[PDB]
Amino acid sequence: QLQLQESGPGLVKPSETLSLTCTVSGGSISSSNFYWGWIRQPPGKGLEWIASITYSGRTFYNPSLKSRVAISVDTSKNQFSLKLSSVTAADTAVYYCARTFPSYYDRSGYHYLNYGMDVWGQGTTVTVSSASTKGPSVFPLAPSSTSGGTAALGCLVKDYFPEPVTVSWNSGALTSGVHTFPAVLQSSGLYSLSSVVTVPSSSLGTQTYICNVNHKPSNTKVDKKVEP
Amino acid sequence: NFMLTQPHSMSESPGKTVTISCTRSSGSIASNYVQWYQQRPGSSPTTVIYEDNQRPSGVPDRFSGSIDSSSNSASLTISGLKTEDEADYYCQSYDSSSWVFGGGTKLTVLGQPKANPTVTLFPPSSEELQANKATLVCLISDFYPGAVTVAWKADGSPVKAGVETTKPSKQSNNKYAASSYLSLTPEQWKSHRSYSCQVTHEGSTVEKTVAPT
Amino acid sequence: TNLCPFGEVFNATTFPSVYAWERKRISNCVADYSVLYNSTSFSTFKCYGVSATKLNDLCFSNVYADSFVVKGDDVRQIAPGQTGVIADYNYKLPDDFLGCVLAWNTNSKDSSTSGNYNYLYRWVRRSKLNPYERDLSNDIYSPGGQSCSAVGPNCYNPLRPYGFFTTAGVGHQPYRVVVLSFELLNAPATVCGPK
Ligand SMILES: *[C@@H]1O[C@H](CO)[C@@H](O)[C@H](O)[C@H]1NC(C)=O
Ligand SMILES: *[C@@H]1O[C@H](CO)[C@@H](O)[C@H](O)[C@H]1NC(C)=O
Ligand SMILES: *[C@@H]1O[C@H](CO)[C@@H](O)[C@H](O)[C@H]1NC(C)=O
Repeated sequence: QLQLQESGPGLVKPSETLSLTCTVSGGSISSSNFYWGWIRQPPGKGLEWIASITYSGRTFYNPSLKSRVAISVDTSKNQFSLKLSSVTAADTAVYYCARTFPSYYDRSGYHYLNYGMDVWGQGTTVTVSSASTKGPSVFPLAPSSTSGGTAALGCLVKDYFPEPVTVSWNSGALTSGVHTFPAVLQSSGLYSLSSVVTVPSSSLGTQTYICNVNHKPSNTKVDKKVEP
Repeated sequence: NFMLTQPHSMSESPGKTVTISCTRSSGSIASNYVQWYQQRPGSSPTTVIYEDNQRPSGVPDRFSGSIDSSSNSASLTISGLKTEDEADYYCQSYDSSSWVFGGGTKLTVLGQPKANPTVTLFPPSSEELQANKATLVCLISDFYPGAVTVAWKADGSPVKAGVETTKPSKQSNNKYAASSYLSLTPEQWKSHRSYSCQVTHEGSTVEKTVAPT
Repeated sequence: TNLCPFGEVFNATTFPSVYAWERKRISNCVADYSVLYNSTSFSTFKCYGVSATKLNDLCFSNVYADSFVVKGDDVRQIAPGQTGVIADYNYKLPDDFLGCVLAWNTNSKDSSTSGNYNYLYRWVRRSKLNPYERDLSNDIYSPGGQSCSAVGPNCYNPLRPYGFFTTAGVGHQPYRVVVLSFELLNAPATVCGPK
């Protein structure tokens, strides 16, 4: 069971180089039966393939990105990497790393290789902008009137940039009733979202509720106690 | 360097059978392997068909792939259509020059029950007020179909500016979520008797009210 | 003179179930792989890390042949990297696999009007099989680690039969598979092509 994890800068200034790393586990990047590639998806749009590589260093590129693309493997860390130089706003996308279906020869001797994607990574959101990163202001949304045999309590994540943030509750120990709403993009160019959790009305006295906000592009974590 | 063309969207009732087609512009569709990828809202894509008709483990037996060279096209076919199959579907192939992706087909399952929204309205926190800021958070969940309008009120009179409202987005249960934020000064919050979020969906209206405390 | 016995692998009368797959080590003969790649009767013919087309020019230490029956939709799991019930629990190719995967439809031999239930597969185990591992056991599988004396709840028969019907769809039809694995160790070359 193979897993793939992208890591990247989150925000990158125009004309600079976007640098991304995919970390393989459950398999080795050294395995010469497979290729390994990068796919991107700008917000609102579909998919575009970038480049693929195998252990030797043999490489296939999208011809429209090739003069700006460098892809390498690092067998010493079980990783492969993508660099995309001179970024503009058209390179704002979610970037996905992936492993292809294995290369093989047919009965005639034709070599099928790098034709399609089999295991996908989770994606890494990349924003290209001149604006600076901004960590979030985290405020509690206390329970009050929270109508029912249950109660709603929340966590407001205000005025951050760029996307994304992740919210968990009680370090992941609480999953049921959790609803993280999509972010609003305000007129200032900053983002805000909220995360609520529906809890039992009786359990407000005994159980304490922390939302764990994480904003990786500004290297911030906030554990915010929410209290009656 | 060819292109592949997909319908922008596709609609079918549950239990019925639906087919998304993918038509190659030049060359033969049979010369190169065709893949199909499924993408739910918020998720990475998942491969559901490879090598025109091979189905990876975990994809239901109801998903099937096929090639039709007389129309130069490939086809994803979902039999016994379920609510859980609502997603975007992308075809993908390649030649010697590049991979080529379809533009994607939004698959809509029809006959879904109309559901009116639940609305939760929160006042500013004392922590936010005591930093000279005030935000009202209106959260709108579990509604179908995905079109609401939100109107804010100050003391029965409508509020024009300082309102930010998201566009409705698909949840995992195929109903929709939205949210709206009203920014106020701390004085505006206390100088009014109450503020209201008013959500209108399919002619009906759900209104919540919060007041200083 | 030393014609390698691929004909007794491929043209053998009976094949085994996939959970109880069978191995024939082949060495110390001369091989003619052109018997394989001349033919047009294979439905699956995939070679990884080596072309079929160039096999008559190579020399190998040991060639192994592994054989079993799967239903048609399960032939895709006999490939490097794949998962599913056959790869996880019955037969597993390694990631760095060198060899070929060869399959042909046998609905005329291995199906029936009433149903052929002779071919079994394992569907649950404690762990995934390692490459080229084999599980022949007839135990009751407990998910926790309890003793089970009868197949019950939380006491699982881990084996199920394919049911092969002659009128079935081609993905539910029986397919014989032969997996050819090639080694060439620091060992001297025992198997060679004609050239
Ligand atoms: C199996 O038999 C057929 C004819 O009966 C023959 O043509 C074929 O080459 C044989 N297979 C092998 C591997 O010798
Ligand atoms: C083939 O047969 C000859 C005759 O005995 C023998 O010397 C040789 O070792 C055999 N094997 C090969 C690979 O030539
Ligand atoms: C097919 O026949 C034999 C297979 O044993 C092989 O030696 C021969 O070269 C092949 N010829 C062609 C034309 O494929």
